[PDB]
Amino acid sequence: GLMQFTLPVRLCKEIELFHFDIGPFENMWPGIFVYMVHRSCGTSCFELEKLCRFIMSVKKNYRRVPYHNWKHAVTVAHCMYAILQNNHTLFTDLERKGLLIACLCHDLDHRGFSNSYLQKFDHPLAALYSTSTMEQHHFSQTVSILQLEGHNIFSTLSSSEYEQVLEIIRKAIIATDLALYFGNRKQLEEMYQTGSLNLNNQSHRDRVIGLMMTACDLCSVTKLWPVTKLTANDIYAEFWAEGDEMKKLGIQPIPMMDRDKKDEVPQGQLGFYNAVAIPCYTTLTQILPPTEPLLKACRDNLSQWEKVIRGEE
Ligand SMILES: CC(C)(O)CNC(=O)c1ccncc1NC(=O)c1nc(C2CC2)ccc1Nc1cncnc1
Ligand SMILES: [Mg+2]
Ligand SMILES: [Zn+2]
Repeated sequence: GLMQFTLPVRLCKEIELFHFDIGPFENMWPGIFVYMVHRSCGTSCFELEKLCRFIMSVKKNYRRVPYHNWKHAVTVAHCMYAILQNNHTLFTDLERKGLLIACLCHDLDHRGFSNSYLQKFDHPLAALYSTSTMEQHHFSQTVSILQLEGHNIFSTLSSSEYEQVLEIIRKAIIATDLALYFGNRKQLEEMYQTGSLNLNNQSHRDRVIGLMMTACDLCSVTKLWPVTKLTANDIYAEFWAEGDEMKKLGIQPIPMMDRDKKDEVPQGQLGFYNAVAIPCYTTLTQILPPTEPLLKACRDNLSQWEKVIRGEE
């Protein structure tokens, strides 16, 4: 109980910043995660023995894909930490526990292929889950690992708190389906601009947690340029493999996913920053003002891609 996790000084300072990069040392990530739970939630939230075996079983069920991997899970969880640490008073005790675990688990057992390709491939998971195919699967893996012996990190919760948190996690994980993001933001946009946003209305919280989950999931666009630049290489590696698999089904893939169309990437990034990222982090800064850095970082990276197009790199 009186065992605290501590980090080297540079990490200890930088980890409180939105643009922290978790680093290339795999074996440091679990201690980084547990140090954030401890500071975001409390030392007493989770039995440390049960928490560690949950973290290690989650790590095990992430695959060796270029992007949707163990480092993405921990990277996204840290972005949720930064948001919770800069909005101290706005969240209950169950939301702080549920959301840090939701993010670590959000891409559990990703194969490196979108819901589109599962549907076109006719993968069994597309028969079982007709919308948010991957995302409902991710939740199912999270509940599986929660029910392995020695893995029930929530064992001290009541029947009803247990059900409240798994419900937080389910909605939290479903929201990471970007197809749901566009509508969800446009409803928060309106609500905020008519001034009907009510953080005591449970259906309004759900929407806001949803807008956070999108923000945290895309947070590699909100890092320093050399980190965002090199993370783009990893995300496109996945897109291009899926493009190749699309061609194998006899379907010309969209340009994003065609590796013969890498010339279009800088322009493709612009549309993404304009169509998705800048709006996500705009509406989040309107709802949670202390999250403004994520917008600024996003804007800086948009400006770096314009400099790639203008042949300045
Ligand atoms: C609506 C639609 C087509 O589904 C969304 N459209 C695109 O995703 C889209 C379109 C064109 N070109 C790239 C696209 N997508 C991305 O670039 C991207 N996507 C994701 C999540 C799967 C989505 C996360 C990060 C991303 N970029 C990035 C990541 N890390 C560092 N730098 C940049
Ligand atoms: Mg996902
Ligand atoms: Zn993700």
